[PDB]
Amino acid sequence: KVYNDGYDDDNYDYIVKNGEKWMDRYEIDSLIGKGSFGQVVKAYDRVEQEWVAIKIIKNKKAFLNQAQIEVRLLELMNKHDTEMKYYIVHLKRHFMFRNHLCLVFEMLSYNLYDLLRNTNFRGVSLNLTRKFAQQMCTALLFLATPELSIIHCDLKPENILLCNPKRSAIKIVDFGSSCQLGQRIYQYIQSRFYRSPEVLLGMPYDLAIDMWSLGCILVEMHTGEPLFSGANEVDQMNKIVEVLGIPPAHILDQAPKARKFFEKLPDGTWNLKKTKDREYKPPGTRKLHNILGVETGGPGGRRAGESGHTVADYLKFKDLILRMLDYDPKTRIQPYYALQHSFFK
Ligand SMILES: CCN1CCN(Cc2ccc(Nc3ncc(F)c(-c4cc(F)c5nc(C)n(C(C)C)c5c4)n3)nc2)CC1
Repeated sequence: KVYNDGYDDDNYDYIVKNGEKWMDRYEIDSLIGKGSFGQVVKAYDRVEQEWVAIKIIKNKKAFLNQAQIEVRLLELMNKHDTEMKYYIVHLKRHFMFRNHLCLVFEMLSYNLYDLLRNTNFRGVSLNLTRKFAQQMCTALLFLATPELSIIHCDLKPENILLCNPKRSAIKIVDFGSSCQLGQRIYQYIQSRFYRSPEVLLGMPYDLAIDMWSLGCILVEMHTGEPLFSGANEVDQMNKIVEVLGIPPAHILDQAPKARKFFEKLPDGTWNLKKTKDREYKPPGTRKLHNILGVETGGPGGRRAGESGHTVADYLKFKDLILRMLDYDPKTRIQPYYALQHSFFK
């Protein structure tokens, strides 16, 4: 039995062959990534003499349709970013090849997990975190351009790639999960560790959900470890609550899924639910002040007396993160204002 004249496996994926040449132009090197959508391969573009990443979408209508939306968002961004100055990997071109949609990007070689793994998950410096944070806030600034109003919806270390000159810069990839404000209203979205309270609570959401993800990611960049590593949605919300306390009553009163996590008392206040069975630190007592080590030399005490890691520096970082982790999406800090924060001065 053959699929797509022998080009596909039994799962609608193009059968990648190291060394194959596509259209006398792309010399396929190796598989670099894979997922439900298809595959990403490393290839050498002989015409432009440069390494590229090619995202090969499955020969399957559902994934083709998803990726056609992705292409339209990338092309929209290209129309607003002729200088490629916003830390988003640029779509160079797209084409159909043997019944697969192919998106071609400049080739980057590492993600943020790779960088953290090289620190043995001890985290990078506050100085490097500051540079990456400014770059990510600049990307979010661009996405909130009114005509764009793009919600990435899947910010996580795997979708943040490193630029080849090392410690210079990161760039965002994977807009296959993204939508525009008021175009898709899917409810179980974001990667769980980076999932905002509004999404957990089943409430309406906007571009502020990406700023929540970014706050979580920035803490993880500096500490080496995920801030909120929930094994399921209840564990996820409970780990958020350990750090930030019970969400405001005016939010829980409007939340479809409030009762998945909390119970309203006759007093009108909200508490965590309890179970006949896990055990959590009391609400708000796992202080970000101590996660970051503001007064104790940073994470693990490893930054004691290091330039750019003074108590004053840590207090500005802590303040920015808490502004990104505001429970209220209407008052959570927005990209332009984050970029004006004293942490970046
Ligand atoms: C077990 C981990 N293995 C080995 C380590 N490896 C890290 C890694 C990841 C990516 C690259 N290279 C690269 N360069 C430019 C690009 F634009 C994309 C790109 C574009 C897209 F549109 C994507 N859409 C999705 C879903 N992905 C995912 C693959 C992130 C996209 C990636 N990728 N190099 C290394 C991961 C796999």
